Amino acid sequence: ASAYQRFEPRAYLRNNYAPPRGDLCNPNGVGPWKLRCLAQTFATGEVSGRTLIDIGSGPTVYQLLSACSHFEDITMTDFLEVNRQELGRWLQEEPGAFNWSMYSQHACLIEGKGECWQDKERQLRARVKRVLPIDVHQPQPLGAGSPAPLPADALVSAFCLEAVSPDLASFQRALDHITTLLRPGGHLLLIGALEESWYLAGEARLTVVPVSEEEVREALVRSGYKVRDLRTYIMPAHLQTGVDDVKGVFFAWAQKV
Amino acid sequence: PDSAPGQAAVASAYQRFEPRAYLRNNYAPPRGDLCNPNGVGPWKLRCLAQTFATGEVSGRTLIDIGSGPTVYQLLSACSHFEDITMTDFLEVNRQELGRWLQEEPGAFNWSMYSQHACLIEGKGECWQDKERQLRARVKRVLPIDVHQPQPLGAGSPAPLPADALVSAFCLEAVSPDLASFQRALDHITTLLRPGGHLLLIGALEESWYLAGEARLTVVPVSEEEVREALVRSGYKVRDLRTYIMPAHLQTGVDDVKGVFFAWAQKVG
Ligand SMILES: Nc1ncnc2c1ncn2[C@@H]1O[C@H](CSCC[C@H](N)C(=O)O)[C@@H](O)[C@H]1O
Ligand SMILES: Nc1ncnc2c1ncn2[C@@H]1O[C@H](CSCC[C@H](N)C(=O)O)[C@@H](O)[C@H]1O
Ligand SMILES: Nc1ccc2ncccc2c1
Ligand SMILES: Nc1ccc2ncccc2c1
Repeated sequence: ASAYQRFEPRAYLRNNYAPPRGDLCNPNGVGPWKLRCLAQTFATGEVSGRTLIDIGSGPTVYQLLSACSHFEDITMTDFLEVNRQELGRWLQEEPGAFNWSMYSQHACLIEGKGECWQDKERQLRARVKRVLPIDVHQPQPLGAGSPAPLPADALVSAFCLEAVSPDLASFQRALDHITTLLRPGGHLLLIGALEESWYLAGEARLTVVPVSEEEVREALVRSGYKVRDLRTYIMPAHLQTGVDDVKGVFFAWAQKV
Repeated sequence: PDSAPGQAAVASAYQRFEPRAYLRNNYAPPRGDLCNPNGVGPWKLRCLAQTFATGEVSGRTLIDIGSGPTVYQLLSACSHFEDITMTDFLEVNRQELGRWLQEEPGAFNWSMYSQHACLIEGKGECWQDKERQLRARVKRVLPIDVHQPQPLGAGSPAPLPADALVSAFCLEAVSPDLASFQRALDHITTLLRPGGHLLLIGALEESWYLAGEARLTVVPVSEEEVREALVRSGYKVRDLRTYIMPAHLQTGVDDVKGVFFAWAQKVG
């Protein structure tokens, strides 16, 4: 765990969200795939409500671009202060903010509603009410008197759980922990690395539990979800860059029962 | 009577035309605000996009008539033509384009327009790809004078005759009056092959617009005057639509009351 105290936000953003993995121009890349999964799911009109919490946001906002038009109250979270500050810099249009515009643009493209990317960002910035500390290893990840409206109508979490868990069972428990934040009948969108064991964030080398699609499925079932959808993206050779050993990416749409 | 005097006045007036001020006036916000779907920028792009989306306007060669310092008018066109000719009377506009072609930072930024075009064409094309393709398909930037019987001159570089023409806010902006406008339409029609297409966009009932120090005189035209001229020139009008300029978009940079878009096909 303590490895996360060397985690450099800018290095992680560079490693994953700048070219080559950050090139959205190629439709077969991982960036467009992730956005596509997010957009298609909300376009169904079945993931809706008032409040949403993003679990382990890190310094990234892309995972909420499509979500933001279905939820008026959004809570972003991370274990690290540096990440929350990086988020704050973008949410407040402060200096040095990461440029997410290509992603906003592509979400607008994919969604096909004719929306300009600036409106999309305006709405996202406006519906994120708070950026809060969080530790999924804790039975109450948000703590006791959290400002976050609970229970949430929906959850999003991308590349958090497996990346904070030494093994399957720890992964399963963290899942159990965040699931308590979710209202019954609510929805979870879970995104994560498949069969990954490490990734780099500057000086930080993080351990990851290698999970499979079937393991992810079973974990959700054991937690009280019906899996509405689970798709896999296989990482092409050209996006295997030395920043990690991720083999593929899973997308899960789960509904708490 | 005789065309020299007015054409002389026009040529004289454009010696003061400032591309940057014009770019700022029409293509930066508020008129350059692509977020409001009711705005004129989105309408113009939408007219182009929808027309090319029919699949009915295709071929090898396209000529843009009176390009000025702008490229937006070719964003949807560029996927349908291998060879694109851009053109203008003023060297300064041609250099402006040269600055965009070379992908210089000093160039005017059209990326909002590229993105919006990508957005409305609905193929999930990224804007850098659209731009890269426009830059590849523009084979030449030429001097042009629409008042000349041979607008491009004698033995021009352009592959003649073209399969399609585009022209935005040129003819009316350089014609002291209607007969001048008609003659200009007639002159550019000689560049188009029979059965070919002209996409014509322009200001309605405009008598002046500003380009820095230069204050240019425009012949005020109606939709019906536009239609008749096209018929008069040997076209069938396939589409003619009108945008009424919203009050909030009348900014003192001109007295334009509306914009027209004509899709016309040359009889032959
Ligand atoms: N014990 C813990 N509980 C909850 N989140 C944690 C955690 N330890 C580390 N994290 C956060 O988990 C994130 C993994 S990477 C950020 C993923 C981001 N959501 C995106 O989609 O790319 C990091 O931000 C990290 O700081
Ligand atoms: N005699 C002439 N023949 C052809 N084009 C001319 C001309 N005199 C001026 N022009 C060009 O007509 C343009 C009018 S402004 C329109 C520019 C651009 N097509 C747009 O859509 O914004 C200017 O670029 C001007 O220099
Ligand atoms: N460790 C990570 C985090 C995010 C990713 N997104 C796409 C592909 C691989 C990824 C690895
Ligand atoms: N003189 C001009 C040139 C371009 C325009 N585009 C939209 C509206 C008015 C316009 C006037």
